[PDB]
Amino acid sequence: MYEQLKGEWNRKSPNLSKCGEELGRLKLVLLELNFLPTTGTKLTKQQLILARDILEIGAQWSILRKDIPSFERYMAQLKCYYFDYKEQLPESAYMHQLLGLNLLFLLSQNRVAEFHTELERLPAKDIQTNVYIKHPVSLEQYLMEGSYNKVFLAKGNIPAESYTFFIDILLDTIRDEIAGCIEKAYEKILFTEATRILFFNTPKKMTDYAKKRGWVLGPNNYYSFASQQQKPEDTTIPSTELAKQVIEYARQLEMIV
Amino acid sequence: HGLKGLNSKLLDIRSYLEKVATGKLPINHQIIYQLQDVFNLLPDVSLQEFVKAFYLKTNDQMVVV
Amino acid sequence: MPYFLLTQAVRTGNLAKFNQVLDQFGEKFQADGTYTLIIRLRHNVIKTGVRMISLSYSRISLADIAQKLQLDSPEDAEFIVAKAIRDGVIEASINHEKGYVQSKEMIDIYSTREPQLAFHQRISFCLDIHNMSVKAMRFP
Repeated sequence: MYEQLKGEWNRKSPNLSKCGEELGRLKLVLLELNFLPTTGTKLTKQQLILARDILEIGAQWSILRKDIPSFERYMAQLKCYYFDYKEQLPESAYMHQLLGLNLLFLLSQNRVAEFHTELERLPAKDIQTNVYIKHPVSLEQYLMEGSYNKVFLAKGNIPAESYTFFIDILLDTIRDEIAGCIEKAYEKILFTEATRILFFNTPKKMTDYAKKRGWVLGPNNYYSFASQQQKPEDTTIPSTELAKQVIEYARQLEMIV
Repeated sequence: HGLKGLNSKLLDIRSYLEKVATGKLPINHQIIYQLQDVFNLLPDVSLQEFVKAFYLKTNDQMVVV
Repeated sequence: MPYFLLTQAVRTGNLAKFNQVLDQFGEKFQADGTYTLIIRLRHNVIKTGVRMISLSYSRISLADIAQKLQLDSPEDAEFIVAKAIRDGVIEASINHEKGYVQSKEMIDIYSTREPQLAFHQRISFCLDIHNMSVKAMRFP
């Protein structure tokens, strides 16, 4: 009870032992009573201050330890605790960047339909203030029109911690779209098109795509193979299904007598 | 039953060039090349068959629809 | 008065007027339950004209389309047209060799089985009215 509030978080967190103790702290809290009814009772809202705070510190530990399924696991239950039905609940000041962690994460795995339907819950924090939520929606605005490069240039400006586990997957799922645009049957380009389209004057990334894909620098020339289909068509070969399609016409005219 | 006799005539001409080509009875020569031009007379599918068929299947279809 | 003057600015390439509409009529937009337009309609501010050009022209130079879409750079004109075709705004294509954005094939929408598809939809609905009518008509 009242177990290790700021033991190995405020200074440094390289440990997994207190992560097992936070697991034991999860065993203590979710065996206190419950969180399901929440009828009144500010006294049982007292541990609701505690339970949200210890999952905030579990969320900070989850992104620090580079863990994908568990980060959304704790964040959902955090969102379930802002799904409180009887919400007196004085404002825990970590909420807005906590949503911005999820809002940037769920942009990164291309849940764009889930991106915009999450944005409904904020009345005026999107526009008036709150750079933590303003950063992904300005980012998602930059993905809209034509603006790839402003994403890669405004990477180096974060109000919070560096968001590194989000943005590198986020840029990597932009690189394959540029790749999937340039992996077409348009045959050959040069290394300067790699700098313009792909990115990066002479990187290790040109060695990356040399070993992952082809695109090998020959006599100052990249070779992308033809991704062109063959199109074997007769299109009278819908002859059985077309002869079938005529039959249920005359069937449905008749047969009800 | 117009088509049930199509293979019925064909199952007879099936069995003839089974039992004459297998090696039982002496071959006629007249019936062989008189069968040969049949196989070099069936139509095939082409682009001229293609665009024409949907030109007039649609035209038959419009009256129904 | 808001929405007609809204699409008045959308069809034009103007934005300082468009933000003037937002400051003028944001209260009604917030009252109508449509906060979300400002994040999603600024997308189609550039996508309206590039659909308009690809409907008008047939084989455009991407150098020329930058001034016509006032894009102020010929090099990202590959990227917007790449976003248009990957998302399927126009069925055109780019020659990444000398600036071509060439359009589709010749119109062949009568001798390529497509009139049969619409004709099957109208069979399957019209005689479906017939069978539903005959059952519904005779109760006694």
